[PDB]
Amino acid sequence: ANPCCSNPCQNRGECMSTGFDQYKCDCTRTGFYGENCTTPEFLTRIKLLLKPTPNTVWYILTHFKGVWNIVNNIPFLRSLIMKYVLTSRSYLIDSPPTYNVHYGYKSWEAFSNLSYYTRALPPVADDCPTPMGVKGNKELPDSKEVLEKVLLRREFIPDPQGSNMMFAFFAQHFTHQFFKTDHKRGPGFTRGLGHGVDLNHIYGETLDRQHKLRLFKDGKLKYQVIGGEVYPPTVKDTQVEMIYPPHIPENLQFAVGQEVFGLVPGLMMYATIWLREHNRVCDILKQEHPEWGDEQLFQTSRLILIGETIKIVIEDYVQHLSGYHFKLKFDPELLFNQQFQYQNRIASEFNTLYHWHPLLPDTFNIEDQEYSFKQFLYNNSILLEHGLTQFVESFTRQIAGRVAGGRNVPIAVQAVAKASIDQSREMKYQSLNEYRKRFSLKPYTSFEELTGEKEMAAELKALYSDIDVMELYPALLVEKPRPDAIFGETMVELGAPFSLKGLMGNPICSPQYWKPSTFGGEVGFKIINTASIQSLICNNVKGCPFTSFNVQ
Amino acid sequence: ANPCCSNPCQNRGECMSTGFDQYKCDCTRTGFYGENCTTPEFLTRIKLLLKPTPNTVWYILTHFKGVWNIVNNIPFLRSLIMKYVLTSRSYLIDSPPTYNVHYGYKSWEAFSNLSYYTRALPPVADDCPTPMGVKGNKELPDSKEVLEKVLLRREFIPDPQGSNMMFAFFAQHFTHQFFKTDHKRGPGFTRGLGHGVDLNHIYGETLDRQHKLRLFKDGKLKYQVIGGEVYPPTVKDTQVEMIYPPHIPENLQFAVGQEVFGLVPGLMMYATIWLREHNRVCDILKQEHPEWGDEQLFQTSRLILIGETIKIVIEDYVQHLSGYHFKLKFDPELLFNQQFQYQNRIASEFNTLYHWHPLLPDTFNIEDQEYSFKQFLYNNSILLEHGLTQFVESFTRQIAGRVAGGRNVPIAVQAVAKASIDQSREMKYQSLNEYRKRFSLKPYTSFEELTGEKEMAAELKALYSDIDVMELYPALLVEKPRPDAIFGETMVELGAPFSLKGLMGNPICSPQYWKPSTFGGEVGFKIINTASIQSLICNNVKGCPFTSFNVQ
Ligand SMILES: *[C@@H]1O[C@H](CO)[C@@H](O[C@@H]2O[C@H](CO)[C@@H](O)[C@H](O)[C@H]2NC(C)=O)[C@H](O)[C@H]1NC(C)=O
Ligand SMILES: *[C@@H]1O[C@H](CO)[C@@H](O[C@@H]2O[C@H](CO)[C@@H](O)[C@H](O)[C@H]2NC(C)=O)[C@H](O)[C@H]1NC(C)=O
Ligand SMILES: CCCCCCCCO[C@@H]1O[C@H](CO)[C@@H](O)[C@H](O)[C@H]1O
Ligand SMILES: CCCCCCCCO[C@@H]1O[C@H](CO)[C@@H](O)[C@H](O)[C@H]1O
Ligand SMILES: CCCCCCCCO[C@@H]1O[C@H](CO)[C@@H](O)[C@H](O)[C@H]1O
Ligand SMILES: *[C@@H]1O[C@H](CO)[C@@H](O)[C@H](O)[C@H]1NC(C)=O
Ligand SMILES: *[C@@H]1O[C@H](CO)[C@@H](O)[C@H](O)[C@H]1NC(C)=O
Ligand SMILES: *[C@@H]1O[C@H](CO)[C@@H](O)[C@H](O)[C@H]1NC(C)=O
Ligand SMILES: *[C@@H]1O[C@H](CO)[C@@H](O)[C@H](O)[C@H]1NC(C)=O
Repeated sequence: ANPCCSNPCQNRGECMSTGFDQYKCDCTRTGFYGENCTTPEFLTRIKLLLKPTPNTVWYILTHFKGVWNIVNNIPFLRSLIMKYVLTSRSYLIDSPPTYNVHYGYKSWEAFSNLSYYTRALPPVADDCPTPMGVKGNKELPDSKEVLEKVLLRREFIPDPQGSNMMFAFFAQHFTHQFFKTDHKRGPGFTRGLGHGVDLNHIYGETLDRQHKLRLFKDGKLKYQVIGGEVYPPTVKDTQVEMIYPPHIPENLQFAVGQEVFGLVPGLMMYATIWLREHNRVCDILKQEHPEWGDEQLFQTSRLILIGETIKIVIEDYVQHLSGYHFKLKFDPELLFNQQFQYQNRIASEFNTLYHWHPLLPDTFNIEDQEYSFKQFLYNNSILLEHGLTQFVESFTRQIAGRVAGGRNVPIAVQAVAKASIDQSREMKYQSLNEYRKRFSLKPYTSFEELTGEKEMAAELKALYSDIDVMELYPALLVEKPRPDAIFGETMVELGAPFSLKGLMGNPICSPQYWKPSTFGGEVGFKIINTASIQSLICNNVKGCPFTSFNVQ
Repeated sequence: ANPCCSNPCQNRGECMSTGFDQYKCDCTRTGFYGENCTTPEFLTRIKLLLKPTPNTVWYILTHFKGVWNIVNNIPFLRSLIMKYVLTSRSYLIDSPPTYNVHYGYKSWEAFSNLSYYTRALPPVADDCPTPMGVKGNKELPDSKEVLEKVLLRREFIPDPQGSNMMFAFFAQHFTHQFFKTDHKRGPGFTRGLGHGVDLNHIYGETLDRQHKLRLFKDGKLKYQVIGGEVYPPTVKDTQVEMIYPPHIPENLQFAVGQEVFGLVPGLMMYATIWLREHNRVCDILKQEHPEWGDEQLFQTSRLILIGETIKIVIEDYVQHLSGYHFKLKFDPELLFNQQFQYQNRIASEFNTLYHWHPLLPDTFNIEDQEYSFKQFLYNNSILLEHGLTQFVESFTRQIAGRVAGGRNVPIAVQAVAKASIDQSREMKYQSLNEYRKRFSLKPYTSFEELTGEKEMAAELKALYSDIDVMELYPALLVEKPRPDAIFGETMVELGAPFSLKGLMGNPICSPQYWKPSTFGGEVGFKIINTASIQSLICNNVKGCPFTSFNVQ
């Protein structure tokens, strides 16, 4: 019934009903006008014929290694490039946020209520004839069918970019501070009221949880010593709630910021690393400031670790999966003369695209042993023995799965992968081609153009019938990968704007915060600005083992 | 004890202890360097010699009624001027926010915890030898003494700027939506988690309260008809929490968004007027959108009313107290090519300076009658007896009291005045001159320069002893007023930045929100862009009585 169900407004113009069967497009500040915001203005037609495709820009970024070697060694040139990639990725994101799962129009409820994941595209209205608006059948194809035919793993397909388990667990650990779905309320709801990098997965979301985790001495986090090694404290000791099956012994019920980090030893490994890092920074800050009390030591350390995180995420993590020869750089100052909002709201689609299930291996290989999922889940005794030591060394060695390309979702987590599809439909996501348009990408004209092959393309065409009906999440895992890349075009071009917004939108990146006294002076500032995944491990893991997000 | 107790860093530089008896100033981006950030750079002294005193600018704005008459009638010129007053006032505010009552250093707790008022200047550390840091005696002068000698009203001093009771009650009504002090936690905390103009004083702070105030038909708020007039619903009907003395009859316990608006008929006057305006906009939207449902009518009306409020506050309210001949303008588009953060955190000092108790008259004059405080408080039967039209007419006529100039706080609210002083101290406010320096004002060299006279100055000198120990709140009420103005220099130069940040920081002012379709189309958009306190009253008060913020 809703006349806006067909999504008739193009180029990010907004649709509004004006009658029971009539609509209007608001073309304000789109660069276009006309009934559907499709006829371009003069300056717009100039930009459109000058803006290179994302695949072209990707090509330039991933080739000419010698040229980028010169550029990377020229500070003013490097900063200039990093500035551009920052600003253009940012303008793609609505900030302050607009829609959520219950509001396909701007409202104060949608803006103010921090319990919602925001939304990059409004939901399809409930009174639309089809799930995607007006196209397709009354029901989307059977999600079991999609899952089994084009997503499930026959045999392991390794990432050609060489991502390892250090990367995969880092991705899970890091993003689980802002992907905290409130399952009581629904998939479109979050428990992460910070909506970004606040390290609540280390420090707890609430003050009460934080204080239970605190030592209240020298700014430090509580911990225990097992075999001369430092590990998180137990549930019995701190009384903080953790999720654990009942058969788990008390001495292994480790207590950390995120309640669910006890379920994967890979998570607990990073939880331990960061706990050691915080207490390390406390020691440094106490050395510099003997006059400081516990509270200032703790807070400043936390601000420093927030900095380290953002540093490591941009210059190691995002650097690795980008495949760029250009050396990405964390430098807040690059935005000081730019128009930029120091705020973020985490989008539901950013949650959805991050369901990187095919990253997981068939078995978790730690030195001699090869563990199954059942052996690996809720099992921290694995962590203890092999250690922080062998865990880093082993996870650095083991290859991870390719995400795009199709048919690489491990069978164990098929329930989780089906859930991703079903919840996307529950939240009334628009089609793949809609999101591609929302992010300045050309819509696919066939399933073959999407997959880059024929077998899976034919399978999808039988299921969905029309390419404009194809859903975002399955397309992300079945999309044609870039040449020897882990990802297709859609994943990168959606993920990068969301990610950099989250990273740079942090208050510590704002001019009033980005100065040495915020971090206890030059020494604390230095810890931020020289952070790396390697130094993170080196300072806190015994023996300083080598590490990387890629297989050696 | 603390080496930063004497506030050694000048020009917004940040002090940090580097030992038990050593400090360091972070002079980053201040334009100054050196130990205390006092020796300027080249561009600094240029600007310093080019930037005129606030009194110079105030003089130019409040003179040449004939020249401004031309400027105002030239759209591009007015826009250009308004842009300048907007950008410059805004840059004075820290955004994202920094300190609060418990944190004299940047911390994630201070940033993320919305229950705090923020603070333009950090508190004086608890271990400092004197209340203001280093200067003065161990004890501030007796607040009762300060109160009775330079604050209490002898005889009513009328505002020479002509502010009426429509102004005073609007000021109390409008600001109580973001000055919602949570006295259970302390004076440094707030219940207004939206930290701005969200109209929670009409719609309720929480969702369940909003729903109790809602009719769930045509987007409208619940109401009742008494005589033949529309009034807010009862507590009995809506079951919402209001604050009433136990002797107030059930048919007079009106239910509104703000729980305390039932205690002052002037507040209930505005609550009624805005309730009518919401339901009126619902009728307009429903006419334009017969296809819309209750929820979208409510949300869109709330967005429009948020717009009307900001429009009126800038072009009528702030316009009136500025005294400017230049016609201020509400136009979000002015900031679209400017660096500006669409966010805001209510500052404690903004709350403090906004306690304009001397605005209150000796009696409340409504047509025939003249009511004392005891008769006026809690007495909505007065509002029913006289009606909205008589209220508006009477309050438009009645002059309000002068705020600066000293000795004009009525004896009834002397308890409130003392709490202002007392709570500023509890919250460890820095001295008046520290706040003047914070806001680019020259520090007062003597009590005589502060007051502009001799008697009060002498009393103040015997009480505080040193001018650099003078407190902010009494200084504001005692400060020498501008010629025929309601305020002195400090009130205006502190108040304008906080105010315009709150007004323009609102998300509806952002380019993503500021378009017709946000407000249900061109018709809804016109309601915002043509709003005035006059039109508000004319549309919603029987007979369309004349109104203004100044005595006719
Ligand atoms: C944000 O919105 C959600 C969804 O409307 C609110 O959660 C509802 O709260 C009411 C209480 O008034 C309950 O009756 C509902 O069952 C809740 N629904 C869900 C899905 O949880 C939530 O209260 C809102 N948050 C704020 C701060 O207003
Ligand atoms: C914001 O800060 C206040 C002040 O610390 C927090 O309130 C305290 O909460 C603890 C429990 O965690 C109580 O024991 C204290 O009595 C509270 N103090 C006051 C003054 O209320 C509050 O929890 C914080 N809010 C959030 C959302 O973190
Ligand atoms: C040419 C090498 C430096 C260019 C760095 C560009 C970084 C990514 O830039 C992206 O390009 C996309 C395609 O044009 C656009 O869709 C995005 O808006 C933009 O963020
Ligand atoms: C000259 C008429 C146009 C100028 C309008 C300026 C409106 C108020 O301008 C203010 O002036 C103050 C005094 O310098 C400064 O402290 C503030 O930064 C600035 O906003
Ligand atoms: C109605 C006035 C009540 C408050 C005044 C009580 C405190 C007395 O205070 C005195 O008041 C004198 C008369 O104004 C002044 O001349 C003195 O400067 C002042 O100290
Ligand atoms: C606008 O879009 C609608 C739906 O996509 C279509 O029916 C209509 O013809 C379009 N109008 C123009 C002028 O392109
Ligand atoms: C947990 O790991 C240990 C190895 O340390 C293994 O022996 C044990 O069987 C595992 N637990 C489960 C339930 O599989
Ligand atoms: C810096 O400030 C402190 C305290 O205000 C003062 O004692 C000191 O002399 C100042 N030093 C300089 C170089 O101005
Ligand atoms: C309230 O005002 C009415 C006038 O309408 C008056 O009759 C009544 O006495 C007042 N009540 C109090 C408690 O002053």
